[PDB]
Amino acid sequence: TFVSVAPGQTARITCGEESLGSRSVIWYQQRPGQAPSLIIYNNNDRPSGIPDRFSGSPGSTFGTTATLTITSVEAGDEADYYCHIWDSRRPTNWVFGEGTTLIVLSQPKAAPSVTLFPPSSEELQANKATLVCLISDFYPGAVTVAWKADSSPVKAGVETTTPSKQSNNKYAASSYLSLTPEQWKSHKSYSCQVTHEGSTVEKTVAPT
Amino acid sequence: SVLTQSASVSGSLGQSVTISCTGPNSVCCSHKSISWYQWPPGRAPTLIIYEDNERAPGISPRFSGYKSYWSAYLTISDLRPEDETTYYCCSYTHNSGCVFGTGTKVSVLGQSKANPSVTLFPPSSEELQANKATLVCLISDFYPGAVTVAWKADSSPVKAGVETTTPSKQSNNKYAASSYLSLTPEQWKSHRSYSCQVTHEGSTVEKTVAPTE
Amino acid sequence: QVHLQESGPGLVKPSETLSLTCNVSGTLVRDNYWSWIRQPLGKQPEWIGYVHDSGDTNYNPSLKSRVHLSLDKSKNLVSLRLTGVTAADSAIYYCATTKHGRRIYGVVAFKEWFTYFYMDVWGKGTSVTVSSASTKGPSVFPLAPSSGGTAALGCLVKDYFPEPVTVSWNSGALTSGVHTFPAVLQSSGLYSLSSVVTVPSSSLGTQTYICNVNHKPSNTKVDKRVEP
Amino acid sequence: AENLWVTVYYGVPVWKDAETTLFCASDAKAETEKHNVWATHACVPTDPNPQEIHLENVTEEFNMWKNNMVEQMHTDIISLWDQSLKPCVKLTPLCVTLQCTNVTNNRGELKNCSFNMTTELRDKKQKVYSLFYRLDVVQINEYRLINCNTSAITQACPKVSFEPIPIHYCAPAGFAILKCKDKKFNGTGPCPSVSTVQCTHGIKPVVSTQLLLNGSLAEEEVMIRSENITNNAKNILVQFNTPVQINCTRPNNNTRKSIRIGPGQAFYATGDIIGDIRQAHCNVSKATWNETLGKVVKQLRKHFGNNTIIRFANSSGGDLEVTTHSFNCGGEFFYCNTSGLFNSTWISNNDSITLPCRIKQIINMWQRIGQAMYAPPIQGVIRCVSNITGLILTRDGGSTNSTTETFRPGGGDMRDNWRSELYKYKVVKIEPLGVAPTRCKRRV
Amino acid sequence: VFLGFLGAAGSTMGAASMTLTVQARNLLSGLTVWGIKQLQARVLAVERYLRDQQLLGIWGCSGKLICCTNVPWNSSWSNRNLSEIWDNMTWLQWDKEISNYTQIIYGLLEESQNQQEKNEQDLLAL
Amino acid sequence: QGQLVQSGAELKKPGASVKISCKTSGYRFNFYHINWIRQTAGRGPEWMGWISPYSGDKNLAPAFQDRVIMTTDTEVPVTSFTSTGAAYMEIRNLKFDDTGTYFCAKGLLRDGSSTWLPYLWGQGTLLTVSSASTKGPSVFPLAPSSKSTSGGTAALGCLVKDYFPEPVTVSWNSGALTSGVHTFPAVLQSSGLYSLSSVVTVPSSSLGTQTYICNVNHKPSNTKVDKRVEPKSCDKGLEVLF
Ligand SMILES: *[C@@H]1O[C@H](CO)[C@@H](O[C@@H]2O[C@H](CO)[C@@H](O[C@@H]3O[C@H](CO[C@H]4O[C@H](CO[C@H]5O[C@H](CO)[C@@H](O)[C@H](O)[C@@H]5O)[C@@H](O)[C@H](O[C@H]5O[C@H](CO)[C@@H](O)[C@H](O)[C@@H]5O[C@H]5O[C@H](CO)[C@@H](O)[C@H](O)[C@@H]5O)[C@@H]4O)[C@@H](O)[C@H](O[C@H]4O[C@H](CO)[C@@H](O)[C@H](O)[C@@H]4O[C@H]4O[C@H](CO)[C@@H](O)[C@H](O)[C@@H]4O[C@H]4O[C@H](CO)[C@@H](O)[C@H](O)[C@@H]4O)[C@@H]3O)[C@H](O)[C@H]2NC(C)=O)[C@H](O)[C@H]1NC(C)=O
Ligand SMILES: *[C@@H]1O[C@H](CO)[C@@H](O[C@@H]2O[C@H](CO)[C@@H](O[C@@H]3O[C@H](CO[C@H]4O[C@H](CO[C@H]5O[C@H](CO)[C@@H](O)[C@H](O)[C@@H]5O)[C@@H](O)[C@H](O[C@H]5O[C@H](CO)[C@@H](O)[C@H](O)[C@@H]5O)[C@@H]4O)[C@@H](O)[C@H](O[C@H]4O[C@H](CO)[C@@H](O)[C@H](O)[C@@H]4O)[C@@H]3O)[C@H](O)[C@H]2NC(C)=O)[C@H](O)[C@H]1NC(C)=O
Ligand SMILES: *[C@@H]1O[C@H](CO)[C@@H](O[C@@H]2O[C@H](CO)[C@@H](O[C@@H]3O[C@H](CO[C@H]4O[C@H](CO)[C@@H](O)[C@H](O)[C@@H]4O)[C@@H](O)[C@H](O[C@H]4O[C@H](CO)[C@@H](O)[C@H](O)[C@@H]4O[C@H]4O[C@H](CO)[C@@H](O)[C@H](O)[C@@H]4O)[C@@H]3O)[C@H](O)[C@H]2NC(C)=O)[C@H](O)[C@H]1NC(C)=O
Ligand SMILES: *[C@@H]1O[C@H](CO)[C@@H](O[C@@H]2O[C@H](CO)[C@@H](O[C@@H]3O[C@H](CO[C@H]4O[C@H](CO)[C@@H](O)[C@H](O)[C@@H]4O)[C@@H](O)[C@H](O[C@H]4O[C@H](CO)[C@@H](O)[C@H](O)[C@@H]4O)[C@@H]3O)[C@H](O)[C@H]2NC(C)=O)[C@H](O)[C@H]1NC(C)=O
Ligand SMILES: *[C@@H]1O[C@H](CO)[C@@H](O[C@@H]2O[C@H](CO)[C@@H](O[C@@H]3O[C@H](CO)[C@@H](O)[C@H](O[C@H]4O[C@H](CO)[C@@H](O)[C@H](O)[C@@H]4O)[C@@H]3O)[C@H](O)[C@H]2NC(C)=O)[C@H](O)[C@H]1NC(C)=O
Ligand SMILES: COc1cnc(-n2cnc(C)n2)c2[nH]cc(C(=O)C(=O)N3CCN(C(=O)c4ccccc4)CC3)c12
Ligand SMILES: *[C@@H]1O[C@H](CO)[C@@H](O[C@@H]2O[C@H](CO)[C@@H](O)[C@H](O)[C@H]2NC(C)=O)[C@H](O)[C@H]1NC(C)=O
Ligand SMILES: *[C@@H]1O[C@H](CO)[C@@H](O[C@@H]2O[C@H](CO)[C@@H](O)[C@H](O)[C@H]2NC(C)=O)[C@H](O)[C@H]1NC(C)=O
Ligand SMILES: *[C@@H]1O[C@H](CO)[C@@H](O[C@@H]2O[C@H](CO)[C@@H](O)[C@H](O)[C@H]2NC(C)=O)[C@H](O)[C@H]1NC(C)=O
Ligand SMILES: *[C@@H]1O[C@H](CO)[C@@H](O[C@@H]2O[C@H](CO)[C@@H](O)[C@H](O)[C@H]2NC(C)=O)[C@H](O)[C@H]1NC(C)=O
Ligand SMILES: *[C@@H]1O[C@H](CO)[C@@H](O)[C@H](O)[C@H]1NC(C)=O
Ligand SMILES: *[C@@H]1O[C@H](CO)[C@@H](O)[C@H](O)[C@H]1NC(C)=O
Ligand SMILES: *[C@@H]1O[C@H](CO)[C@@H](O)[C@H](O)[C@H]1NC(C)=O
Ligand SMILES: *[C@@H]1O[C@H](CO)[C@@H](O)[C@H](O)[C@H]1NC(C)=O
Repeated sequence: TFVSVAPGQTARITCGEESLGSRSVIWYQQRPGQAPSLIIYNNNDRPSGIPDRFSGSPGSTFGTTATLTITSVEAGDEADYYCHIWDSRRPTNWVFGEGTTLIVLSQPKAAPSVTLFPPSSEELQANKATLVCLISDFYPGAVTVAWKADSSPVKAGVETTTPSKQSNNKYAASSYLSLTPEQWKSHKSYSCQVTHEGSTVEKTVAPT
Repeated sequence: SVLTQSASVSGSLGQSVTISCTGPNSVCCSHKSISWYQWPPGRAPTLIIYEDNERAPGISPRFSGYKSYWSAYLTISDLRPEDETTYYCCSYTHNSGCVFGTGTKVSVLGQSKANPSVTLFPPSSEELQANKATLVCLISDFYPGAVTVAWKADSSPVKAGVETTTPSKQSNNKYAASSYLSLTPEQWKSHRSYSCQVTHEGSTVEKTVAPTE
Repeated sequence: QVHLQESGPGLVKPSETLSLTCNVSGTLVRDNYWSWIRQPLGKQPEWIGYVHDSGDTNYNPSLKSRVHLSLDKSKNLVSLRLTGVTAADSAIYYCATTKHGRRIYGVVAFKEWFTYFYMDVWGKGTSVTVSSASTKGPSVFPLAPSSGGTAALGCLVKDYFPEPVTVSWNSGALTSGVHTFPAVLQSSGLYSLSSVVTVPSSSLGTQTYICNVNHKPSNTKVDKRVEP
Repeated sequence: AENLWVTVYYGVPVWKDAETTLFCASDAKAETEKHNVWATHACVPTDPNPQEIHLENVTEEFNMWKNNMVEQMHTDIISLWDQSLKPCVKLTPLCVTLQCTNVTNNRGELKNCSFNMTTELRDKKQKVYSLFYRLDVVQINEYRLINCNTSAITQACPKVSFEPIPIHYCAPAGFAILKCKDKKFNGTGPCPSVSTVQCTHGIKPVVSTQLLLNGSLAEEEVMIRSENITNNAKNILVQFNTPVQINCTRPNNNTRKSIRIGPGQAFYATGDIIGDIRQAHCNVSKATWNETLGKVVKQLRKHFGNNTIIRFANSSGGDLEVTTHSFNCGGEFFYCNTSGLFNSTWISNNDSITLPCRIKQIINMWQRIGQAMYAPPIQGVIRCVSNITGLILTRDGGSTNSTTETFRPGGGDMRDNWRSELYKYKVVKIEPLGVAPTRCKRRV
Repeated sequence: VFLGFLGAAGSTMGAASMTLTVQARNLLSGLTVWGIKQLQARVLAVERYLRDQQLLGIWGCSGKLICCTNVPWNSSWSNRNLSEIWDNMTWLQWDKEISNYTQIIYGLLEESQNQQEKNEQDLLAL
Repeated sequence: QGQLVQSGAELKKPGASVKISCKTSGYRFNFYHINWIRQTAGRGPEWMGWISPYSGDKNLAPAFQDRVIMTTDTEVPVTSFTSTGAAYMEIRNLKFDDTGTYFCAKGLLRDGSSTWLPYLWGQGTLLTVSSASTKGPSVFPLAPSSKSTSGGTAALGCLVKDYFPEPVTVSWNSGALTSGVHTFPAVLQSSGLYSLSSVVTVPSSSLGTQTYICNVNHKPSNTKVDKRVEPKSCDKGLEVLF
């Protein structure tokens, strides 16, 4: 479940089923690649360290779902939000409710900082060779790598990771091309063509 | 008392008798009511006549009253031996209280005689260890009520320690009395006998005890 | 402050027994409640059970007959056991303190209330992967610098299992410009990640830049010096 | 003259004790509309300016235990219920096997019963669920309604109300009602200050057990009344001078499912509960009840020796309606556990007290014959505020007497409910024909 | 003065004889359970009224409240006196003594009336 | 048609006060007045005043206008026509001419011209005003005598001597032998002490068939005496029968 909100506005998040009695909903926030943290306990009670911008629906309403309201949306709040339902009519829920990812808009485009690395001199002696193409600081995370042997693309041997953000608009993607020590000295140059939203950045490398 | 009755009045058995009850105009009898009562000395009175010529509940029709403009009268037809007592009259209205009279001693004549019964008692044994000595001379069943008691110390008039009560009416329409003689323990063992004389209409009765026996 | 750290094997064969440990630092393991949470990749967190002194310990109704918790007061740390593991138990197990609460709605006397819990101080978390494969030692290969006033420089870790691998630069003396990338699961069944650092072009010293690589499942610590 | 003559007199103040047919009176504001089960419309309005003549110099012997106004009201109320329930819906087809289950929550009590039911047509059935209290259902080896094996059941119309409104009992022409207006009177014996009235004061037909509610307050000291104190087989009616405060609530926002069970008939079932599953309760201030119980025991020592011990305990056993403080509160019938109010032991010399109450929807005629009623459920958290003006106490006939006496509550006979308000009234008939003698003779 | 209905119940018979029009003015007063309850009672009210009025009418006391008759007061009926009845006794206290001889006196009051009427018709014929 | 009972006889010194009660039973206490009349040696019977228990109206005589207070309690109903009540009287400034017997009387009628007239009286409470203290009596047994030799009768009794203020009653066998009792009044001596006598006439054939016990009670002194009269006489006229 995704709900995009413009920065500076107010955010809404729904989690859990509909209330059947008096509840005490516990809200959490999971930063991408980090550990979940406590946001609001007991429906609408914030501990020390959480600003008053976060407010949850009171557990005194019978029939409504747990709603998490976030005033003044910022790019830092872009993370996952899970809830823990404590219902007097329902048994104890040992599985958190399916979360909802907050999408901070107003982020048009980011330029990927690609970097190509040839195989090391210590690896060639091991009768192995592999090209490394690092891609970072790009938004949104949607890129497709296309290796080039001279002016001809390379089919098999291509290993590429999936984009993943790191607590910012920066995503991560790593492309690998498994070749042989005899394949490297064969062609004159190899390229790492990585397309972004509408651009195509390419870096080449030549043996010595 | 401001209300005057008859000091004494008499009447034979089976006849009637009238009692007067007069006084100043402030108490009798214009604009005043009259009531009669049978009040034996020492007992509880009995209402006879109320509201002038009206008898009280439970009163035999042998009584009758009449109030003039200056005095009221009470007529008791067919006299009874128990009627020989004192009668008082009251004057009252609807607002004021009562004002009794002087009283009337009614003596019903034509009754039978009654010789007195005298019994003298010597001092008891518990009294001789005190020590004192008292003679008890009781008189009863004598009519009318008028007797005199005289004591003697071994056929010698006594002029010290003599006392006698007044004749009192009994429940059987007769009178009773009593007399005592105060003597010292020395004269009880010095005299051969003591007597109690009781005079009644000339006939004098007497009883004698003997300390020597 | 309260610093919680988990440390376990990270790789357990199917139908065996998992043994984890939460090294506590900041408070006593007796004056607070403790709870463990696991989370599969791309799923929602699942509660496992809480543990406290005086025999206050409850298990998950779905994992009741397998889990066995304990608290080591003489060592000040939290333990965890899980017998008969399968492929569905592969998740990220956390260690967090628990503060209890009492939500009252009725008249109190008639037990018309319920006790709710919430974790406030989580831990860094440990990675546990369930598989019947053996652990392989990674092979580190240095990446030479190559290029405007700025230059790049990084290392490489190839063919290891399982995740993860901790990479540090200069033993932690370089936290500006480091961008460690996630690994890639090849067809052979071995992950491979990289790590680069943006340093100025005046790199020659020799400053002696070196990357520290550690792999807990294999106890492999390799130091490779990078030189142009 | 002296011989008196008989002279007839008309309109003499002479009366003798007798019994007649009494009627009612119900103010003018009692505009409540719809139609209450009793006094709405059906009763004669009350005189805006009632009249009460104090019979000076008159001393009369009353008797609350041999009064006929109690027997009339006791049976009049019974016939009033039979009259209001005659045209209401009959629930004979509701006696079907009930496949029940526990209520949705986390001592099960409420049961979610599903069953088949006849529709408007006489062919297809209807698989509709309900929610009956456990006291109204009984299993069989699935459940069944408790009355199906004893009595026929009829649902009370929802247009009527169970609220008691004041009803004044009046006597027709030629009769009169005497009111003993002395501040200390145990209901029996000669009355010092007596007065006459055509109608009694506002008496609300409240039917409660153990605890007397919304009644009349005693004057000066709390009054104690008993038919035979030396006989432990007779109840002891109590009356309070200062009323104790009691608050009852059913914290369950119920739902009314209108099921159609044929042509014209419509059964009102219980739907899903909105909110928490909370049981009904009644509160009594601990400060006030501590002073009232201590004020009644001071009057009990005037009948069982000055220096004695008095103990209070709950009911010994028997039926449910007597062992628990049962009554009505907004439509639902309660059955409150009274083990917290009679948990004391008095010798010769800070919030509230809550009671665990239960609710039944099927109630059987106290005549013991097989006619029961289904009380339609009420919607919303019900809340009633009532007074408690008296008690209905019993005494366990211990063989070791004159040691310590134990008092246990009770009830079961609503005649005592009417005796608590009809202790100061009795029926007499006026006979205006009286001869007397006087010196008056007519013509030739 | 004015005392109300039955106001002189405890007063003397002579004093209660003044309020004889007060207890007589309030002696008549002008299908569903509550509907037929009072209807059967108000029917018994006029029957109780016409029962005393019939006896009052046959005794020559039809339009009379305090009538005098020509029946000698037998001494066996508690021979009280004049100032002992009207000045120290209540009607409630008096009816208890004559309660035995109530139906006895009612038989003589009827013979005297039928005889007064028949003797009255003989005079007008002449 | 009831019964009025008064308090016991008390001895009060001149200058003090005395409270005489008057309990009623058998009639409505509020329907009749309560009159108080005394009778002394000087000036004869003297009515003092009455009081209406119903309203509380009092009417005192000019002679007792500023030294007598009358009070009545509330009526205690028993039946519809009878009840029980009590009336008191407080006379202050006692003198020597106030020695006599006091009576409380029930009213006659309720309405009319004789409503307060006294009709039903009590038994009377004797009041003695003197400075001498209460002295206990001295009961002495009397030896039987011969009343009739040919009739076979005798006479025995008890002797009460030296008793001050007089309220004295003499019974026999706890009120069993009341036939033939002849109690004579007392005598006023020169010292201030009275002394009466009692005697009962019984046949001579009764010796070991009846117990003679005279009960002399004197409440002012709070003493009761029970004497055993010896059936053996000493008269020479009665020994002829034994
Ligand atoms: C017969 O007799 C029996 C027994 O006497 C009686 O039974 C009683 O019934 C009543 C009502 O039926 C029942 O009341 C409930 O009490 C609940 C518990 O309240 C108590 O605890 C709290 C907190 O204590 C904790 O925290 C303290 C630190 O803050 C800590 O020190 C403690 O140790 C403990 O851990 C306490 O604050 C309460 O104090 C209240 O009472 C005082 C008088 O005694 C009063 O002076 C106080 O002001 C206070 O009243 C309120 O004050 C502010 C407003 O000024 C509110 O914000 C507070 O919340 C107080 O209510 C008590 O000591 C209580 O939670 C219940 O109220 C919640 O639940 C109902 C039903 O579900 C909801 O409708 C309410 O809206 C409310 O829901 C809010 O609170 C809960 C719990 O925090 C949250 O989970 C909800 O999300 C919601 O909070 C959010 O929404 C609200 C919406 O307005 C918003 O304002 C908030 O900011 C938030 O965003 C309910 O009041 C009582 O327990 C029960 N038993 C007893 C013994 O009394 C029967 O009723 C009697 N019957 C009859 C007929 O008479
Ligand atoms: C209930 O029962 C009770 C009791 O059974 C009954 O009360 C009795 O009522 C009857 C009448 O029905 C009363 O009988 C009458 O009493 C009249 C009152 O007497 C007058 O005189 C009193 C004395 O005054 C003198 O003394 C004072 C000093 O004390 C001095 O200053 C005066 O100048 C004067 O010298 C006086 O105190 C008394 O006052 C009372 O009454 C007035 C009202 O008038 C009241 O306001 C006062 O507060 C006070 O209570 C009164 O003035 C008496 O006059 C009357 O006699 C006349 O009437 C009869 C006819 O009834 C005529 O035949 C006669 O010729 C006179 O003209 C009559 O005797 C009786 O006394 C009451 N008490 C009893 C019986 O104990 C109630 O009525 C009953 N009530 C009911 C509803 O049933
Ligand atoms: C001892 O004596 C006390 C004092 O009288 C008595 O308290 C009374 O309790 C009863 C309930 O037990 C109360 O009756 C109900 O009161 C509620 C709330 O009243 C509010 O509204 C009125 C204005 O109407 C205000 O004056 C008052 O102050 C409150 O604010 C009402 O909501 C109830 O109405 C229903 O019932 C009536 C009669 O049955 C109907 O005429 C009415 O239409 C309602 O019925 C229907 O209403 C809806 C349709 O409009 C429908 O959806 C519903 O489902 C329902 O079918 C009712 O009047 C009473 O008010 C209390 N007394 C006082 C003075 O407030 C104790 O009960 C008594 N003890 C015992 C044991 O009897
Ligand atoms: C007493 O017992 C009765 C049973 O006899 C209960 O009545 C049942 O109540 C449950 C509520 O939990 C009902 O189940 C719900 O039905 C809803 C209606 O379904 C309609 O819509 C679907 C299309 O979506 C149609 O195909 C269908 O024909 C209906 O027209 C569903 O929408 C509900 O789904 C929700 O809950 C599930 C729970 O996992 C979620 O996963 C879903 O995403 C969704 O949010 C739900 O299935 C049931 O139908 C009722 N049955 C009857 C016969 O009434 C009473 O509630 C119970 N009362 C008490 C007090 O215990
Ligand atoms: C729904 O109902 C279930 C019932 O199964 C309920 O789970 C139960 O909770 C209670 C208390 O929350 C548990 O009882 C505990 O038992 C242990 C001994 O084994 C005690 O040591 C515990 O005492 C601690 O907790 C108390 C909670 O009030 C504290 O007051 C106390 O001081 C101690 O800190 C406690 O009594 C019971 O074991 C569980 N049952 C199961 C099967 O786990 C659940 O809480 C209910 N949920 C809701 C939302 O209503
Ligand atoms: C429940 O009572 C009936 C049920 N059902 C019927 N009928 C069904 N069909 C027919 C023709 N009658 C009834 N008839 C007369 C009835 C009664 O008066 C009657 O006994 N009480 C009504 C008054 N009361 C209560 O309020 C009450 C109070 C505290 C606890 C329990 C009940 C007592 C019992 C009657
Ligand atoms: C309500 O009626 C239906 C019939 O339409 C019942 O369903 C039958 O149940 C019996 C056993 O109880 C089975 O043998 C039948 O096969 C069922 N289907 C039929 C008869 O068509 C249902 O059980 C009833 N519900 C109750 C009794 O609660
Ligand atoms: C009991 O529940 C009903 C329905 O579940 C509540 O009725 C609602 O009342 C609110 C305002 O009070 C309205 O806005 C809703 O539209 C109503 N619901 C429906 C379906 O109409 C009722 O308020 C509840 N009562 C209590 C005391 O909580
Ligand atoms: C019963 O309920 C009444 C009213 O609901 C209570 O009276 C209230 O008392 C509080 C004090 O705690 C006051 O603040 C309110 O103003 C009162 N209400 C009214 C309408 O005056 C009463 O205290 C309750 N008693 C018990 C024993 O619960
Ligand atoms: C009424 O209340 C009393 C006491 O509150 C209840 O007695 C309890 O019974 C249970 C068994 O059901 C015991 O476990 C408790 O110990 C008892 N309490 C006490 C204080 O002894 C009683 O069950 C309740 N219900 C009835 C009908 O009496
Ligand atoms: C009865 O009263 C009359 C009044 O006229 C009176 O003459 C007569 O003596 C009274 N009789 C009795 C017995 O009191
Ligand atoms: C926890 O820390 C202690 C000391 O810091 C150490 O001895 C122990 O090995 C640690 N736990 C694990 C599981 O390594
Ligand atoms: C009261 O009961 C006792 C014993 O139960 C009995 O002896 C007596 O006759 C009854 N009636 C009373 C005391 O008036
Ligand atoms: C009066 O009553 C007596 C009854 O004692 C009766 O014998 C007598 O005949 C009655 N008088 C007349 C005239 O009938």
